[PDB]
Amino acid sequence: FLWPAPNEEQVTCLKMYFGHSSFKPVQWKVIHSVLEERRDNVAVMATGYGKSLCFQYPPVYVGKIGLVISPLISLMEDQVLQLKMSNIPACFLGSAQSENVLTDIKLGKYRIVYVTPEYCSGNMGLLQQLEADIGITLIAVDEAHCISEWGHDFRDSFRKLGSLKTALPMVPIVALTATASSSIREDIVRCLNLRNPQITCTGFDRPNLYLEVRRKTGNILQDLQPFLVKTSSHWEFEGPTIIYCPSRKMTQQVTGELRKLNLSCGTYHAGMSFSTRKDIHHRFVRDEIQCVIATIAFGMGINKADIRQVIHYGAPKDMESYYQEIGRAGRDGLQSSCHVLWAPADINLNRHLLTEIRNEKFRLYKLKMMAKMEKYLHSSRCRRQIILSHFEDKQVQKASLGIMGTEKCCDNCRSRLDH
Ligand SMILES: *[C@@H](CS(C)(=O)=O)[C@@H](NC(=O)c1cnc(C(C)(F)F)nc1Oc1ccccc1)C1CC1
Ligand SMILES: Nc1ncnc2c1ncn2[C@@H]1O[C@H](COP(=O)(O)OP(=O)(O)O)[C@@H](O)[C@H]1O
Ligand code: NA
Ligand SMILES: [Zn+2]
Repeated sequence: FLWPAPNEEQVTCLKMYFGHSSFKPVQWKVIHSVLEERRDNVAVMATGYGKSLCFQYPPVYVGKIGLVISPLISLMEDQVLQLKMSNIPACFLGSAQSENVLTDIKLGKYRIVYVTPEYCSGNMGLLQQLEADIGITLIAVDEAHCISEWGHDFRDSFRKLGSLKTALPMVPIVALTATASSSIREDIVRCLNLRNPQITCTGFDRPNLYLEVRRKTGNILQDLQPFLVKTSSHWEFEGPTIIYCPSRKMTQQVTGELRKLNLSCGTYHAGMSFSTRKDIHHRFVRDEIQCVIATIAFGMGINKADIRQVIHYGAPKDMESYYQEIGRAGRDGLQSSCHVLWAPADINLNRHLLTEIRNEKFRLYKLKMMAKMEKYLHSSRCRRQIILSHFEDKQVQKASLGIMGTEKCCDNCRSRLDH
């Protein structure tokens, strides 16, 4: 149940352009705030939990323009393709765009326009014309935590986006961050000059993720044996699989062992060229590769709808990273599994890489997130209950209540059902 209720036209539009029958409560909280109150928002949201509807839906519903600012060009191009397949006109606007498309943007032919921050600052006159002639429903600043010098993903062009509010005072900004850090949120608010923004978060309503934690020996094939099946003289996983490793070195070691089994896999980390990463990601989406072994940072992400298995090979960096990374599994809604294989000696459990972080408020935050991860690894409680417990106030959705306690929820619920 949603308050205030979406009207029938809003629901029909949701069905027709996004294929969803109802809004998630937090999606509606952002959407309604933008449409009715023209309110700035800081949306603490992760891919895989329903992030994109919050900024793609409003311009589609009113038939106007939504501007999405992001530094991740390849991801923006993929979104343009997906939107066009869902019959939503969208484009990437850059220096190379044809005048026919640029005039089409001015005529309001496109609902969603993706731009880089750097383009955005050099063409503010264009944005004001768009607002005057057509109306900008919202500006979404994706990867907004890149504004912060200490957030390990600093991109200085984001700090120029303070000009948006001055040029377009009546246009709400939705700043999307995948960290709940208060110091980063406060910097986002002040740098962008947001006004009394609404703060929201995705939660953990992902009932199709089975969660398991088990101890790791550190012998790679022994640890990976339960996930591997030999079929016709060939080793394979049961389905498309991501293995997240804490270090690039571990990613290469794991990949090396799997290649000796003639397994179809690819590595994915920030040391690789962009062109090679793009190829690996495309091959995984098209099922030419079965397993990606990744060390995720800097807004690298793996976007594939039918990821059946996620394996954290070693303790995750912290509780937010873990939440981000399991969220990438099972986006088609079918059953998926997320396993953590960990050991006390794991480097993310022996982090002096925090004892070196410069910013004091941020270091306290990361220490807190690491403590949460450690408590989770050691717990006998329902893993889903633990994750949800970190969203103190937040309502638990019915589907999550229904899965908890059953054999498909987590390893600890399964153990309870056995005895
Ligand atoms: C917003 C959610 S709420 C309960 O409505 O205030 C809030 N988020 C969190 O407190 C929060 C806590 N813990 C975790 C996690 C997964 F690390 F355990 N996530 C989390 O949140 C998010 C963090 C990253 C991405 C999405 C959500 C904000 C502080 C106000
Ligand atoms: N309003 C909704 N109703 C039902 N399921 C939803 C809704 N919004 C998102 N989802 C589901 O949540 C998951 C995450 O959304 P998805 O579109 O894959 O990515 P993103 O989080 O980047 O928007 C998917 O499984 C998707 O089907
Ligand atoms: Na659906
Ligand atoms: Zn459980």
